[PDB]
Amino acid sequence: APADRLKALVDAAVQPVMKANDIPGLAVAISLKGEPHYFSYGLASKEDGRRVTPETLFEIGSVSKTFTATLAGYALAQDKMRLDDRASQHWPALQGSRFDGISLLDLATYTAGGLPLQFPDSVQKDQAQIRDYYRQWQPTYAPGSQRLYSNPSIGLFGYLAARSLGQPFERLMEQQVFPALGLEQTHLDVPEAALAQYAQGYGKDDRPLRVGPGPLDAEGHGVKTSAADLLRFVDANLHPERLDRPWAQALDATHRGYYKVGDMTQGLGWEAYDWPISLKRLQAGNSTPMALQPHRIARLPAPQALEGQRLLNKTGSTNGFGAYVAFVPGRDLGLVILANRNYPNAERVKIAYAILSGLE
Ligand SMILES: *[B]([O])([O])[C]([C]N1[C]=C(C([O])=O)N=N1)[N]C(=O)[C]C1=[C][C]=[C]S1
Repeated sequence: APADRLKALVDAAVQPVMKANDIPGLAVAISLKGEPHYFSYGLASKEDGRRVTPETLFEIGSVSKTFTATLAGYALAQDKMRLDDRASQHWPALQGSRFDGISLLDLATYTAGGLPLQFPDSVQKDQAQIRDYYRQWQPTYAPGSQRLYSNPSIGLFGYLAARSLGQPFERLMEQQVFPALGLEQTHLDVPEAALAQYAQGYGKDDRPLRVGPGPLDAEGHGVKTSAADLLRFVDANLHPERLDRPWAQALDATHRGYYKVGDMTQGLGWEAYDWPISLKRLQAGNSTPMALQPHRIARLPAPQALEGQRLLNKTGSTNGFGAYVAFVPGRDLGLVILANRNYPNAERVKIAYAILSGLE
């Protein structure tokens, strides 16, 4: 039976990796030719024995950047900003700073000139500290030349997209983006009524961890969602034409590549590969050196449509959680893997590759 074959494929991909990485709980959701399939493993909380289900809420860390990119896509569709706008055109506090010379595209795609992975520890979640951090920041190298994966970079992109729409980022996401995408189990700030669904995270020590407040955390890494809601967002990405037209345009804006580093083409949020490609190459594109070191970009002469024979993906983590999303536009195939351990990207990609190769 096809259902027995699917469950055997997903079990064989997931179970050894959960054992090898001591993952307490893991949710898979698959979209295959317009039908969803769910597989749930292990414990949302080791302490209280709550099992993972497709409704369990996980922190998805940097997968949040695809939601940030979608809000920016909506600002672009509404003609409220353009990617070649200078960042200081959207925040007067930045006028006179080096953000006079940095584009929204540079911020979105991590090419502003060396904004670091994280805000420094000296910058708390405080509007004045964030403002002052950007006012004083000076590039290490020319804007537009080198990719250095960065929360302050795409965080400021999201913040400025929200300013272009005249409302706070968190409010726009809750009141406009999540409803437009049909997401009722997706949160920046989990309601008290929903906490029973919120999995516990387990740190590299095996200590308990849900994410603490940080500067521009909503824009960079703040989403909590279920495997079922995150697959609804994958299905929106696979079929933008099913949404009302402004939101279809917003999703299309996240499917445009601006430059290549190795095998990876960088979009807004999404990172793309040719498909098929080897597992080792997909792991290398999602490697620690790709995330932590600067890489010279190969700029495309015009944006490339991220569609057809391609895999679009994003990794995301917090101290206690590890998420991965991948989809293949030309095959109507999508995958979500949510776990309550920050386990290596390479292992997330190994599960995903086994499943996507077996769906074929
Ligand atoms: B994201 O998920 O890419 C982003 C950056 N990041 C850091 C790590 C890591 O150290 O393993 N993984 N991803 N996520 C965040 O900045 C949120 C946090 C990462 C660890 C604690 S908070």
